[PDB]
Amino acid sequence: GNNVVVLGTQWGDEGKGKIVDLLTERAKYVVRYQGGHNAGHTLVINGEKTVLHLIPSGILRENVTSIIGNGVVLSPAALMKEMKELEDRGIPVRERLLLSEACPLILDYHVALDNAREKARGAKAIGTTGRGIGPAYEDKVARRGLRVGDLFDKETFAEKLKEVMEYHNFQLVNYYKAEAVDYQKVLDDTMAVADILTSMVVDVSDLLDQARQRGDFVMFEGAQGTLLDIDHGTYPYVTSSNTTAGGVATGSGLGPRYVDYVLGILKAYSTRVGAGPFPTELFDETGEFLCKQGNEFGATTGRRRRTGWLDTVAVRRAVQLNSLSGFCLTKLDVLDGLKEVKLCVAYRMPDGREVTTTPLAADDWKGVEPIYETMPGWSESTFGVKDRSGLPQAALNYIKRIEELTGVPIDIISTGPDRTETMILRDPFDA
Amino acid sequence: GNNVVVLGTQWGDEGKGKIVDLLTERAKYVVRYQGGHNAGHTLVINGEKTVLHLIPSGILRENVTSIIGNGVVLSPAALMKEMKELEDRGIPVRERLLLSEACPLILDYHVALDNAREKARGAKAIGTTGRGIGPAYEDKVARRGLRVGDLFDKETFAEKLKEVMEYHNFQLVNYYKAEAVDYQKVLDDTMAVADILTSMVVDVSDLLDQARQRGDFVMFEGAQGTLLDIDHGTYPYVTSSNTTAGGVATGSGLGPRYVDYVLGILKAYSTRVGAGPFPTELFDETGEFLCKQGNEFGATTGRRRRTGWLDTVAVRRAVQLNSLSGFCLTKLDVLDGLKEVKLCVAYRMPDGREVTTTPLAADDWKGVEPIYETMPGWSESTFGVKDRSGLPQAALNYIKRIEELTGVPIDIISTGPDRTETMILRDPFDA
Ligand SMILES: O=c1[nH]cnc2c1ncn2[C@@H]1O[C@H](COP(=O)(O)O)[C@@H](O)[C@H]1O
Ligand SMILES: O=c1[nH]cnc2c1ncn2[C@@H]1O[C@H](COP(=O)(O)O)[C@@H](O)[C@H]1O
Ligand SMILES: O=CN(O)CC(=O)O
Ligand SMILES: O=CN(O)CC(=O)O
Ligand SMILES: [Mg+2]
Ligand SMILES: [Mg+2]
Repeated sequence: GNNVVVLGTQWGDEGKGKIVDLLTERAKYVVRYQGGHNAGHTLVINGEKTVLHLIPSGILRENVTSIIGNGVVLSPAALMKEMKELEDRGIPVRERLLLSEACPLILDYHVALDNAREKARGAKAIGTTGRGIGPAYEDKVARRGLRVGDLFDKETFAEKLKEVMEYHNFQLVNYYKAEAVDYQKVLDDTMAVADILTSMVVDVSDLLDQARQRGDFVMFEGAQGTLLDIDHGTYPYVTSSNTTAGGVATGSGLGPRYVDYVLGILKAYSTRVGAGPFPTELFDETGEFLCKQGNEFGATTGRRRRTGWLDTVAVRRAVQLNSLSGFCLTKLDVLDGLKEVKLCVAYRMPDGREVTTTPLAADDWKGVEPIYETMPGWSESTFGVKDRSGLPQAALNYIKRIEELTGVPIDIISTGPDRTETMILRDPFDA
Repeated sequence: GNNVVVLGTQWGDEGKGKIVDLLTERAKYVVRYQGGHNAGHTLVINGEKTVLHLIPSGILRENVTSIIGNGVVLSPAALMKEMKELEDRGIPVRERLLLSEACPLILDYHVALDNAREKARGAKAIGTTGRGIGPAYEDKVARRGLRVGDLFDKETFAEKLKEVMEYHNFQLVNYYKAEAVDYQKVLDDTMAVADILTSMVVDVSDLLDQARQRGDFVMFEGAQGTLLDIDHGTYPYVTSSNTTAGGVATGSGLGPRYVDYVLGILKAYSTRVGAGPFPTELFDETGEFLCKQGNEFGATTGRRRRTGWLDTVAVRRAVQLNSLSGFCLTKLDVLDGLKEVKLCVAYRMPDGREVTTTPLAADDWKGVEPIYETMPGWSESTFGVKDRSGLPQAALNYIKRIEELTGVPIDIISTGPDRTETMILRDPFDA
């Protein structure tokens, strides 16, 4: 279909960036609809690596107009930093990136608050990325936060900013007993980038409606993953935005009925960065192996990511919440050389019940235990394989089992970081 | 189609309650996906009036299971108050209402904060309903708010509540210099209703997935309206939730690809309660006439609603954002006896440009002027008319013009408050 959504079926870090970059070859637009610079998408072409955070993953393509939709919490500093870096590498960001005037703005005080709140939670800290995502959304929802459209009147913006920072500073100093963020510095740093940022502003929803009517191929790029959803995730150990497919329409302005295909990116095993329930977590040599082999460190914080087995119970919630059309299996090659491989097929509740559904809030995951189906591993190297026939039968089996367990076809398989180490069984734009 | 969404194409108060109640005759479920008790839906059967706020509008039907989805901010007090009232009138709420454990909880401190913030904004006050909606969402998004699922452990809930109220109380007393809300009272009032409330809890997304697979008729009932959207509305003069169709999936957990029909409720003229831009606002005798004839006072606050002409520019944004399938024209009879009737067809921007698109944030609506198309009125009474032929040609024309201007068919026309004073040209469940 024309409008293809690419999102994380687990807890983020499933490999969305690589897949957006890969599939945008025929796209006219790529849209970010939620999150901020907490995301960290890694693209690799001919061995050249690009790590994006706030900038959409279709930026390496001349033919694609990259869009940062209204759902996105925008940090002017993060933007300017990424733009320069990309520009210095020959990518003309200004020329191919558009942005929504509806996007809430992430300023330094948001990082202060984010830092204060995590400190205040002590050992019950969420393990957020320390980018001010949470506080930006709070301000958005309270209806006091600053948006891109406010920068269009530098005079009133200054006034509005003084008010908000006056607000937050009282709390930072008097309640949290932390350093106050200086108004002037924020005003100075922000006014130094306003013209560039305001030049990329576009009416994204109106633009998307027109593209829909023309039949342009559009790609919506998700940040984070399903179980980190603000509503449906393992609350409060979640991100502040709806990472699920409903955030596409709320975060871009495209009508919900215009989603033609939702591709769920599914990593061959599971990972989590930050605190939160995680049934299939592995603390043994296998967990270590998965981390080392999959180079599991957050592209944004460098934090070591918790590893474990693929969880079909959790993934089934993802199928459900997102109305998945197909999956893209990623990092399968990381499983090379394992004697056996395990898929969680059900949960053993603390009361003794065996369930195939997931708890909602973090608390309700307390003593939940994973029930597995152990399958044979494979010694053959799957790395960079571009065709199924190059996959060993054990590997093909693992694939089929995941499909059976979920009822959703694995349409694409990624065998390495590079754009080409991939096999597309079915193209979402053709489906 | 099986899953029909009913929402407000304007600024809320378009007549959604009556339409949900009307169309649920064949429905298995009715779901609220956003808002709280700020909404005020009025049902009228055989002259008997029911005003709902938090309870879904399919509650007068034995065959329909009413659902309050996760997107909804839930006030235990509001619930218990409505339940009793309905129960006393022979409607067994407990038996036909289910609710999400994901729903954030609205407690007294949220109303305190809501009151404090509006006072603090002085004359720039949003004109919120004073129900704590905003603060509940802030807490949700910050990841510190209490949800229905927390009530499942009365011990830890008490602890969690002490923390949050400790948090908010510091600000209420030290920053706002307002009365502190007592922890014990909140704990007492909440613990007095926990068993009833926890008894209605269900896994709504899992339930909705199963209904989808069976082919059950589902109705999603929207609160507020499009231009009050937290993202796309006339920010900051908006409500804190996405009132647009994308909130259906985020607020219920149903996959976005499962919306089969979106019915936009469109009132024959416009109204707004609370502050905010409003191009076609009428401050003349005609505005008065519209208020009196349409009994325009908020079903929740009793506040007089600002009136004006139907705005096709604004309504076109609604079409776009929600992927409208058809409209339901409401209160047409309120226009009876007008010499002439006006439809805004474009905007005259402050710089001189004539535009057919709407500004985003409130500020950008500053000196925008409405450009009209004046059509003949009608002296004939349209009240209670159940068939087109009973409509005068002028009235039929007004209808057709709205369709031409928007490109969306008016599938249902309401001619009075009663469930029957309606003509269904096309049924969303059949479409
Ligand atoms: O893009 C990401 N990938 C994976 N986990 C993430 C990502 N962004 C945030 N998280 C996790 O989401 C939670 C909240 O972080 P926040 O998004 O900084 O507020 C923490 O568990 C983070 O580690
Ligand atoms: O259900 C409603 N109908 C119409 N306007 C509403 C409704 N709920 C809230 N508003 C308006 O939305 C804005 C914010 O109010 P809040 O929803 O109390 O936070 C104010 O303009 C309210 O008057
Ligand atoms: O790619 C994003 N990361 O995994 C988030 C982090 O580093 O915390
Ligand atoms: O039906 C809801 N109202 O119009 C809101 C209010 O009374 O303010
Ligand atoms: Mg990442
Ligand atoms: Mg109402």
